[PDB]
Amino acid sequence: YSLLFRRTSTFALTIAVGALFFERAFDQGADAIYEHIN
Amino acid sequence: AARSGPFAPVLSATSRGVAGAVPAAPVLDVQAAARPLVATVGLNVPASVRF
Amino acid sequence: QDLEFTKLPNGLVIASLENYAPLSRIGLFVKAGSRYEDSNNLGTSHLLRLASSLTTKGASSFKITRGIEAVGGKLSVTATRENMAYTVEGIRSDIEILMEFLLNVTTAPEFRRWEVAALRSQLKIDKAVAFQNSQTRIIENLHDVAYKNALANPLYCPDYRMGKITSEELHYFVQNHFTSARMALVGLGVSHSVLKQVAEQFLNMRGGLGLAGAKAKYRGGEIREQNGDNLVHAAIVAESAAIGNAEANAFSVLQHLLGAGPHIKRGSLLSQSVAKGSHQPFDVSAFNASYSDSGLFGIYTISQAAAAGEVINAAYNQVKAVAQGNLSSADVQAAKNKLKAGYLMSVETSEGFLSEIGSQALAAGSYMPPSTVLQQIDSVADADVVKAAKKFVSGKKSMAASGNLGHTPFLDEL
Amino acid sequence: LDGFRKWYYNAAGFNKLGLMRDDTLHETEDVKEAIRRLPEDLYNDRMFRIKRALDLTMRHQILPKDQWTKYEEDKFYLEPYLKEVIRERKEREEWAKK
Amino acid sequence: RYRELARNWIPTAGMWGTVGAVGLVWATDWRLIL
Amino acid sequence: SHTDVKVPDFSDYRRASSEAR
Amino acid sequence: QSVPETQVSILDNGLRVASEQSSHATCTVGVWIDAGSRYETEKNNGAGYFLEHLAFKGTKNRPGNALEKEVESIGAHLNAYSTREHTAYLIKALSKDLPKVVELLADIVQNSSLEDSQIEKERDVILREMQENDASMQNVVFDYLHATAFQGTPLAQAVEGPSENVRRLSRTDLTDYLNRHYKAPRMVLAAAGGVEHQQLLDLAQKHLSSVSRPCRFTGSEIRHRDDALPLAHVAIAVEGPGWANPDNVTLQVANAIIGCQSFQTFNISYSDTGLLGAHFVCDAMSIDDMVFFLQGQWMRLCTSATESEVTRGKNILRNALVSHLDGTTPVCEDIGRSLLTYGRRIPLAEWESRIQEVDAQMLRDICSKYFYDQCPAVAGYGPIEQLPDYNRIRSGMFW
Repeated sequence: YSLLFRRTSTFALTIAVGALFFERAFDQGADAIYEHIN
Repeated sequence: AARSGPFAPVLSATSRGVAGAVPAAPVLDVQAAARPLVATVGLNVPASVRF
Repeated sequence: QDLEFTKLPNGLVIASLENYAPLSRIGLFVKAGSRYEDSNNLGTSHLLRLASSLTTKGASSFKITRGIEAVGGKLSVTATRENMAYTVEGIRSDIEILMEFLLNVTTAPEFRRWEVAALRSQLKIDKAVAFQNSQTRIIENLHDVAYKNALANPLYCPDYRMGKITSEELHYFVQNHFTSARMALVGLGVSHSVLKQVAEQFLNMRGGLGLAGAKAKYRGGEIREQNGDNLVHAAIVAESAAIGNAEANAFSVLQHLLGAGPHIKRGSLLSQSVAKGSHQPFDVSAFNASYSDSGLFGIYTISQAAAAGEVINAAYNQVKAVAQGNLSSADVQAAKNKLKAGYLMSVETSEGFLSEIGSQALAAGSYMPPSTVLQQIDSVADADVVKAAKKFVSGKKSMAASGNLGHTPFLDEL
Repeated sequence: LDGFRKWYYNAAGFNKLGLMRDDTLHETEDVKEAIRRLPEDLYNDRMFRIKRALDLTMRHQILPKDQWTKYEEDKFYLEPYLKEVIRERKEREEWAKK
Repeated sequence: RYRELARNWIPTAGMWGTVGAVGLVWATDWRLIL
Repeated sequence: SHTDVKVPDFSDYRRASSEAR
Repeated sequence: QSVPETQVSILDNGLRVASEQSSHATCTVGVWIDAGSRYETEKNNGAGYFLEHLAFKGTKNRPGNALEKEVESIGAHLNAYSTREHTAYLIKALSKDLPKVVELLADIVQNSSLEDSQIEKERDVILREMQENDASMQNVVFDYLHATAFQGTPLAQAVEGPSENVRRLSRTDLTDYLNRHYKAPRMVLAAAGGVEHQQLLDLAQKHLSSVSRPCRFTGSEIRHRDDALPLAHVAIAVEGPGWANPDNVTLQVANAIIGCQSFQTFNISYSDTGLLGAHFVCDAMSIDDMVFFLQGQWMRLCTSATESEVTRGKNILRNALVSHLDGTTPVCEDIGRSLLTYGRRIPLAEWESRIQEVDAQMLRDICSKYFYDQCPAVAGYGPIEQLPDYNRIRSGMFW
C-alpha cells in the first residue's frame, strides 16, 4: 500500500511492470500444462 | 458599550467586509380615491379591485 | 501607557496605546451613521458599510482583499445609528500596509457603478440574514415608530431602495460626512507618531465639518407585526436622556436594577414580578439606547402569545413601583456593581477597548479613564434612579410588537 | 499619419456600415467584461449599431454615404473601460505568480 | 510559486512516462528497446 | 431529536492495518 | 511579546491550580474537569448535561436561588459548558471578588445539592429543548458526523444523550457521575486576568482542598434525508491526529489554506483521536459540485502546495490561536484546556516556533498522511439526494 497503493501513479507502474512479466510466465506455465495434457 | 448591556448586537451592525444560513430569501399585467374597498372575484370574470 | 489622545488641528482625534502587543488593532471612527440620511437616500449607509472592499484610489479590490488575507489581518466595519468604525488588526510587522489599506478605504473610494451593482444582491442577502431573528426586526420597528426623522432611519436598507442606490449617492454621503472634524483614528499596539504621519498622508485632506444632521424628534406610537411566530416579542420605550448627562448614568443604573441580561447561564425586579404570576417561559429585560441628542429607555419582553398581555402589564407595573420610590439601597448598590463590572468586562478585551476609546473620541474628544467612570456611576444615587423611572412611566411610549398579537395589549390599555 | 489612418479607415469599411472601431472588437473574455460594464446607453446604442450592420450585410448593402461614420467622429466608447479589464486581469495574474 | 508547482510534478510526470514506457516496451514487445 | 437512536450495528459486516486492508 | 507566563501551582488533591495574571481588572475563574460524554457508559448518557443544569440550582450552603443571587449580586457572569471530554464552570467577575468567585466555585464542584424537585424540572427543560434542539441543523450534522465516525465507541454518543436516558435518570445516578468523575487529580482551577497566583493558591487551599482523590474511527456514512428543509448541511471528516500530536499544527495551517456556501473547516481533537474536515451548507442542486470542489482542494494541498499560500495560512493561524489579552474568559478557557489536555500551558512563543517551522513540503507530507486515500465519515441532512454516495466520495479522496 505504501509503495504501489498510495497514489495512482505508483499503482500504474506496478501494473505495467507486473503485466510485463505475467505474460511470459503465464505462457510458460501453459506450456507445461498444455504439454502435460498432451 | 456600557449602554449596550445585552442589546449590543441589536443596536449595532457589523459587516464582515473581508472576514442558520440565509433560507433562500411576481410580475402581473398592470387617480380616484376614497371609495371603501370591495374585492370581487368570479368563476369566469377576472377578479378586480373596486378601491 | 495612557492613551495619548491628541487632536490634530483639522479635528481628527488621534489616540494610541503602545501595549507592545503581539497583535495590534487600528480603527477609524466617523460620525456617519444611518441618522444622517433623509428620505431620498435611505439605505446608503448600509451599502457604504458593505462596500469596504471596493476599488480605491491607490489599491484595487483584488489588491485590498489579497493583501489583507496575505498577512492574515482582519478588516471589519461596525455601524450604529450615529457612528461608523472601520477596524483593521494584525501583526505589528504588517500594520503599515494595513493602515495603507484602511486609510485608502476611508479617504479615497472610487465607487464604480458595476461594483455597487454587484453589491446590491449582497445587500439583500445581508438584510435577510440580519432579520432572521425577531429582536432585530422589533428594534428597527421600535426606532421607526419612536422617532420622526433622524433616529427612525433603519440600519438596513429598505426593500424598495435595493436597485436604486447609485454611485453618486455614496459619493455625496462620503463627501458630506467623511470629513476630518468628525473622525478619530485610534490605535492599540502602535506608536502615536505613526498614527499622525498616516493622519497627514491621509485624513487631513477632507477637512470640513461636513453636513450637519437634523435633530431627532420623538413621535410615539406602536407598530405591530402579526407573523405567526411561536413567541411574542414586544418593546415598549419612552424618551430618555442623551449622551453627556448624569441622567444617562441614572438610566443605566435603572436598567441594571430592573434587569439587563442573565449573569447565570439559563437564567431582576422585572423577572421576579413576572415569575410570581406566570409559569410560562419568558424573557423580560430593560432596554436602553442613548445617542448624542436623544435616548430610548423601556422594557423588552418575549413571552408566549397567550400570556403576552399580563406579563407585559406585570413588567410595566414593576417599573411603576420604582416610580413610586419602592426600592432598597442594597438593590441600587448591586445594580451599580453590575453596571461597573459590565463596563470593565466590556473594556477588558482589545477590540472593545479600541471601540471605547474611539467612541469617547468622537463623542467628547477626551478619554475618560475607567477609574473616572467608576466614581461617576457611583455619583448616581437612589433618587436619581427613581427620577429616570418616572420619566419612562410618564413620557409618551413607543411600542413595537411582533408575533401572534391576539392577546397583546395596546398603549391606551397598557 | 492621419492620412494613412483615415485612408485605412475608409478601406476597412467598418465605417460604411455605421460601426465605430469598438463595435468591431471580437468578444474575447475581456472584451465581454468591458461590454457589460458599459453604461446602459452606450450598450443599447452599441446594440442598434450592430443590429443595423447585420441587417445591411444581409442585403449585401451599405448605408448611404452621408450616414457613414467619420474618422473624426468615431469615438472609442469601450477603450477606457477595456484597459481596466486588462489591467485588473494582469494584476491578478502577477499576483498568481507571487 | 509556479516553480514549486513544476517541481512537484517533474518526478511524478517521469513516473507516469515510465509507467507507460514499461508497458510500452512490453506492448511493443520490442526486444530492441528494453 | 437526533440522538435517541444510534448507528445500527454493522458488526456482522464489519471486518473486525488499514494500510493492509 | 513579554507574555505573562502561566504560573501553575499544584495542590494535594491535585487541583493543579493555575493562573495568568493580567492587567485587566475583571477576571475569569473557572474549574475544568476531565469528564464528558466519553466517560459515560450508555446507562448514564446524559448525566453530565443534567448535572450541568442542576449545578446552579442551589447547594446546601446556597439553597434555592442563593447561588444565582449572590453571583448575581457580586455582578459576575456565571457560565458552564460540557463537551465530549471536558466540563467547565467559570465565573467572570471583578478581580477583587476572587474570594467569593472561588468559594462559590467550590460549592459548585462539591457540596452541590441535587434537589429531586429541581431534578424533575431540569429533566423537562432538557427534554423539551431537545425536542427543539433539532432546529440546530448544524449541531445535528455534527452529532452524527460523530455517531457514524465513532460507531460502537463512547465517542459516538452525544453530550445531551438520548431522550430515553434523560427521562430515566435519578439523583443517585447523578450522584455517582458526580462522585466518580469529579476527582481532584482530574481538576484544574484556572484564573486569568487581574489575579495574584499566591492569593489564588491560598484560596484553593482554603476552599476546594476537599475534592476527593480503544476509541476508533470508522469510515462510514449517515444520510438523514428530509426533502422539506430548504438547505442541506454536509460534513466530511477523516481521523484527526489528536490533541497531543505535533502534526496538529501543520494541519491547522492546512485549514487556514482552505478557510459553495458556509464552507467552514474544523479540526476537532479528543484524546489521541479527532475529526478533521469540512462542513458546508448548500442548496441541494449544488451539493455534488461543492463536494467535488472541496475534494480537489484537499488534494491541492496534498500534492501542490505553495510557499506563498502556506504563508497566508501561517499568518492567519498566527493572528489566531493567540488567546492573549483576547479577554479573561478566552484566556482562562485556554488555560483550562491546556492543563486538562497537554498537562501544561503552551506559551504563544512555542506556538510561534511550531508555526514558523512549518513549510510547504511537510504540509503536503502531513496532508498526504491524513487526507490522501483515507475513508471519510459523511453526515448529510436535508435535500441530499444529489449528495454522492460513498464510492464517489471514496474515489474523490484520491487522484
